[PDB]
Amino acid sequence: LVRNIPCAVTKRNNLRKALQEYAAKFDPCQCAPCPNNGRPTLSGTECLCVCQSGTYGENCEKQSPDYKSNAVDGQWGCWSSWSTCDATYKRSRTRECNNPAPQRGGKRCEGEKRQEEDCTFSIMENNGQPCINDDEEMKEVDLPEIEADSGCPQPVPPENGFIRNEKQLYLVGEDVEISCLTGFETVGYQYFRCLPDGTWRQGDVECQRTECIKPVVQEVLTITPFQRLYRIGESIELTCPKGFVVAGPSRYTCQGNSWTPPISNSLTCEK
Amino acid sequence: QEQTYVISAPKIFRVGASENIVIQVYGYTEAFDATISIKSYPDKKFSYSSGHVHLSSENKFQNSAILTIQPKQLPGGQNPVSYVYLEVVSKHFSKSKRMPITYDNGFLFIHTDKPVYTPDQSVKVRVYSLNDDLKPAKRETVLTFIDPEGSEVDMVEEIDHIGIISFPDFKIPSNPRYGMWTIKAKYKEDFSTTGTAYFEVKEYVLPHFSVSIEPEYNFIGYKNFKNFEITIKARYFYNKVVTEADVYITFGIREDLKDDQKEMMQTAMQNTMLINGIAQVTFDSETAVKELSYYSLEDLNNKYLYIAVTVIESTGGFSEEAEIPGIKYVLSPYKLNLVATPLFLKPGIPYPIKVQVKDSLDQLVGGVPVTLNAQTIDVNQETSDLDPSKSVTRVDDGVASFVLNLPSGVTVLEFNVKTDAPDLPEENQAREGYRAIAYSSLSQSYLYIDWTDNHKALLVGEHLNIIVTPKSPYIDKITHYNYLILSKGKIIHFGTREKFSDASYQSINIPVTQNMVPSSRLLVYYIVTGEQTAELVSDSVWLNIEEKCGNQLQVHLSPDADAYSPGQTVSLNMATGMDSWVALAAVDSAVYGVQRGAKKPLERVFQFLEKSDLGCGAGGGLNNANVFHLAGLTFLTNANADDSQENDEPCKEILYFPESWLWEVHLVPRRKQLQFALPDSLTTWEIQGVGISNTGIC
Amino acid sequence: VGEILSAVLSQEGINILTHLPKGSAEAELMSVVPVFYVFHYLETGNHWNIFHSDPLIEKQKLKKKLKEGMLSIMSYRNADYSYSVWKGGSASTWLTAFALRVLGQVNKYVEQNQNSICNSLLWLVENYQLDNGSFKENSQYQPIKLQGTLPVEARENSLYLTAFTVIGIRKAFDICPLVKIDTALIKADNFLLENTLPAQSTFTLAISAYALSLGDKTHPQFRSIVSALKREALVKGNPPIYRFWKDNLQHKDSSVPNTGTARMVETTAYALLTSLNLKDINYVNPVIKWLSEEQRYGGGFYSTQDTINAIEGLTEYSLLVKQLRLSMDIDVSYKHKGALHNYKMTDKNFLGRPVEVLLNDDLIVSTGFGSGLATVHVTTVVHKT
Amino acid sequence: DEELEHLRLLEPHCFPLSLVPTEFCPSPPALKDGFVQDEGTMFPVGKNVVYTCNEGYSLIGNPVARCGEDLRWLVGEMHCQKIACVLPVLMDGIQSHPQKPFYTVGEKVTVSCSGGMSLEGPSAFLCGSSLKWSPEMKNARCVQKE
Amino acid sequence: QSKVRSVLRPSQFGGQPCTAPLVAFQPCIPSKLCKIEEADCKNKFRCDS
Repeated sequence: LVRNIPCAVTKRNNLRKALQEYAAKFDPCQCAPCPNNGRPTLSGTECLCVCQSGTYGENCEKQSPDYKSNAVDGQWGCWSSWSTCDATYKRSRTRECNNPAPQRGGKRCEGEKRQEEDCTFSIMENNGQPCINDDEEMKEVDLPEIEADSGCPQPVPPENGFIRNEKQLYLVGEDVEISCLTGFETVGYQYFRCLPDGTWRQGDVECQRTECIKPVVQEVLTITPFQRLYRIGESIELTCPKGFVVAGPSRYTCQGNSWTPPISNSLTCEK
Repeated sequence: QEQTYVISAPKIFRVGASENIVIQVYGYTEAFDATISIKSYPDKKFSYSSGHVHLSSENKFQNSAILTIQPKQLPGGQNPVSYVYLEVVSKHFSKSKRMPITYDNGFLFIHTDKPVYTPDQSVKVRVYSLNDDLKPAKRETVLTFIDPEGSEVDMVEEIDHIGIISFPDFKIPSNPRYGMWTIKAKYKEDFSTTGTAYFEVKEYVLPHFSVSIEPEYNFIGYKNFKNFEITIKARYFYNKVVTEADVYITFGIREDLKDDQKEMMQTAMQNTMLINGIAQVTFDSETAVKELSYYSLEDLNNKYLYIAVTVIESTGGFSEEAEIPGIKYVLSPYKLNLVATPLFLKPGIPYPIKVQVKDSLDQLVGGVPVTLNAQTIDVNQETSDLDPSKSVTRVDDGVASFVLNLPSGVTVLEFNVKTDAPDLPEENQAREGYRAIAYSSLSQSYLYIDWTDNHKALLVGEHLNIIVTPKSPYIDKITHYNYLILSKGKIIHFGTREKFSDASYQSINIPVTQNMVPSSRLLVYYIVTGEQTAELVSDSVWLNIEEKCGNQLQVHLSPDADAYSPGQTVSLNMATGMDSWVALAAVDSAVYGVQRGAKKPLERVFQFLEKSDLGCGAGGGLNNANVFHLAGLTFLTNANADDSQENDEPCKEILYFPESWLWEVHLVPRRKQLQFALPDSLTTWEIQGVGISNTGIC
Repeated sequence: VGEILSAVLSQEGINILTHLPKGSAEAELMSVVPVFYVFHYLETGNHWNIFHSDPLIEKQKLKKKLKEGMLSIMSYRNADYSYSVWKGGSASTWLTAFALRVLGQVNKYVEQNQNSICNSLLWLVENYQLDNGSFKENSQYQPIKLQGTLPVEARENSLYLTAFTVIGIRKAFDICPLVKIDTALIKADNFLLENTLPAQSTFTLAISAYALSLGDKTHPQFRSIVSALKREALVKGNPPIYRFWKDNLQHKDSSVPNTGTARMVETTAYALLTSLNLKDINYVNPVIKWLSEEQRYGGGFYSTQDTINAIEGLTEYSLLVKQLRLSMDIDVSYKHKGALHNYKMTDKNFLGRPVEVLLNDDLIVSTGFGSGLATVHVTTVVHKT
Repeated sequence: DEELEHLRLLEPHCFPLSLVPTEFCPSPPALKDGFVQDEGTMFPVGKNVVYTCNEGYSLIGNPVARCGEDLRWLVGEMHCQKIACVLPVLMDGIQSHPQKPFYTVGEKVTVSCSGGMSLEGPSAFLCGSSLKWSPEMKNARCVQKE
Repeated sequence: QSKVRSVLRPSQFGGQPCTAPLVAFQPCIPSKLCKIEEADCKNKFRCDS
């Protein structure tokens, strides 16, 4: 029920922990068994017996003429302590169900004798619990800031460029450094100066092409991949070395403009 | 609840300041000690300061502790300490309250030898550096020049030995960006005060003559729209009129005081001859605009008349350009505001109201007629009205003063003030209205300061004489009332004022002291504990004090004339009330001519010292806690009050040919004479001395 | 560097030093593997310059336990330099790449016979590389959920395994750069770059992002995958105070550490590691703030993977923060003449006064190893006809 | 016995009070050309005191001392620097006429060079800070010729 | 700050009750500040409660 309050998740997990401990401390398992298979119950620090119908007196000590049954029902003993983590890092604990032992046809204990928990270990330094709520997730879809500081938004880099030091908002006079993707190299002034007006002072920089990346292909291969990057000038063989027949040209080479072949298509050989 | 206490403290502790904390206890008759301490928060573990104070009948159970949070004792590091515990302990009580602390001790004034520099000049700069007590801070200062790009350019730290920090000259970088450079000064270490100044780095020649454009007033309405007289005057900086010149006037319809398409009015571009240095002109908006543009009326132009003026000497090679950036075309020219008006009633005291009238592009309009009408609400909403009083604003102050005789039944007053502008309807003569609320005493146990609207500034060393009347059901029990005098954050004076046998009470007779000179705030309070319940009762008033310098440094040249002559050897005499440092700067008056209205560097420095006043408004308050809070105090009491409910928005109520030389700092041991040759410029040298001593800046 | 958001393991990392029994069923491996990571973390910082309290200062004994660990893991190496969950078990490529990762990470601190690394690498390449589906796993008959994750099974299981193996190889190929291992990295990186972008699962997206971040940090496909990941991110606050990644709603059940929280922590730590490799501190910071609040993922860690990856990420982040600390005496000198200026750049004095460079010389600017990051600008002003 | 201290610490007004301090430091240590600007006897444990220099001096370092629980004054490094300039920097033996060990801020030093020799330097300069002349007397030459 | 103890056995069958208090509390001065937040439940009407 700890569901719609400030810090609801924190207090909920605290109260789970709490209820564990509290059970452990005040479970009626630690009472002496009630007579006439009454149920012990532990209100605070006194055990009270709840009597079966046909048993009466303050602690069920005496029984009506019809309560001939002498069967002793096997109420649970207290859980043993958690065992040391096993070969699968599970701890387990067991309660014999001996308190009293079922006798003369008395019922066996209903709950499972044994419980198992994974050993799970807290390694971070503890500041104390944060206040955490069920509302505390939002995506990209969060609202923009007012940005009244008017510090510049992240600029659009040149094509084949990327922003080295991405930030959501740049203070006035921050350098944002453009850099070029693998095929490309910054020639010029790669830096934009965020002006107090929020204009960028677009730097005199362009990413020339120096390299060509190993091309995408329509096939599992139809290629020999000598390199990840092939210099401007070098060449490549799209090839189907056996059985399959070429359905496209073979030799291709890096011009700095672009790949001469089609990007969308390859030899489409039969493999 | 007979035994009660008030400990009164500045609303915020300044780090490194000495905070005078005053304790009053009521109903005790045995003497006892209390200790007042400042302890680290929340742990109370470190006692930053502690003061032991004896409360006894000759004290009259009133005493104070001088507590100081030394800056290096706070832990510092990544997090500043935002809070501290003020604690009191005695035989009879203990209480502790979380007090805010501020790392903001003292004042940095950046003095730049000129407002304007060409490139290749070095900007000589020095910082005057004052403690929260207005004493030489002796703190090293980090001084940061920001190019109008906003890029950090330079940082220089200089030891403060004197309260004057003569930084090295900052050579303008060999390719500056023109326009408004910024200088930021910060104390290097703990205190995080800031100073800021601006200088414009610009390609300029010193103008030869001060062309002055002096419109009759800064707005155009139905009166003026047909006819708007505007006066040109030009004087040389040696102050002799430009005996003849050709004046060129050009006009534009400027939509905003912004870089714009000015839509220049060739219909109105005009020539006149500067007869003996003056040329009266008038612009007719009708013929100008209708003849050139669609706009038939200022109903279409709630905008600005741009005007630019070229004066050419007509018999000489000099020419100077002057501008007004824009004169507001307006349907409704004026707005009211209150000045020094508490908006709090003192039932049975004449309620002074003061409205200033401001125009658009505000200046004090001086002579506008004003009428005030109000509704008076008595207890149980028993509503009534007052006849609409009229007053003309004071010509040299803009203030229409009013006084309303209020019956002692008034619970709230709400009053409206409107411009009886003869040339307008009310639909354009703007109008305003305000709520004024009574003190809301719970017991009806009121206290009033009978301050007779003495907004005229008080004179240092004169005796104050403020009548105070604790009108209360239990005046039988109110033996005495307490007063506190506040100046900046500090409780500078505190005391007690007996009930005479007649049940008159002593006036506040204390002399106004030199530590009060910017301003002061008087707060007056008593606890009366009638029946079994205490009420803290309090009032405060704003005290306007003369800006009398403590050292009163005065500077004059020994010879005197209409004019000295180029290169004339002259003696500068500096005479002072006390030993003082004095910093001298001569600049050519022309340099301000580079600009329109270039303010002298240390204009209104007392109006900057005033910003350490923690209170706001002219005094009064909604409630005892509100009275203390608006006075800039806070308190510990068991008398059924606390001001933790009193949080509010920030409060904005209003109440050789050198260009510069003589850039020198001297010890003037009460008198000193300089000798120097006046440079060859045929100009008025504005020579500014700034004194620094153990009594602050003059 | 800005805000150094500082987060650390507790001295309760004695829990990791003194870990759960070194038993059968790979419990030994779970015991010793984290010890390498914790040793690395302690190496990467003041922890063996100073402990204020509860010292883990006996780094000699810690190194002994470390090398006894490396022994115990090398025990798991089969005949032909595969690893197996058991001395006689089915050769597992997953386990082998895991071992290789470990050994590469630790070879910076304990020298170990690189020939075994070469042999196990070329085994993993030559026997189990296949096109599009690199490093396809040989049946181990079961996911050992205590050591592996539980991947997504229907699809991108192969993208998961390729990512894992590429990570391992990138951690170990540096100590045996045999050419065909580079060819295999080209193959696997290309397959990841092509297959990953329409990611089904944030977990896989994350891990493969990481793996590619070890590789071509600047490939356009990589940057696309990154730009995706960065949008799968979930946050709190108008400026994010916390940032993390979750998928399949494996978060509703975070009250106790479990496979769901384990997976969430895994995918977050991969995202974090990625970012770090991008050196994106502003991004990283709220992820370190999330990762350091145990409650947000159920308290402790669950399984090995989450734990190791979290320790790794805190290590890296520490490292990064150090590397960014500005301390850089920058020489500027003319080519044919004397020195011109010496900017003693420090975080106290990060600002270089504009220096006039009016002489006609070719102009050199240089610095030592120094520390941190600076940018030097020369403006040339000239009059053109 | 948990009552004996803890509630007396938390609510000291509720028990027989003992407000006058019992442990005192000695006098603050002396300062060269300065003094503790304070009541010279009242030194309870934990009291702060602050030093200041005599006229003509500036207190370098930390002015503040604290009476420790050891009854020793914890005090930082501090020194009274004189306000006056150090000597002009005589790199070329320049004949500074008004020679002094120290020169008041704003005091004008006048300087020349040996006859037949001629200062490449200003003949006069004013002290501005205790370690800084205006102009900056870092350097001036003498050997030049008229 | 709280303090706690445990029943080593409960009273029952009319035995002597656990007359002493089972949990104790003492005033203390915190070393740290609170980080709890207002509900601030967006659009939903915040009762005075």
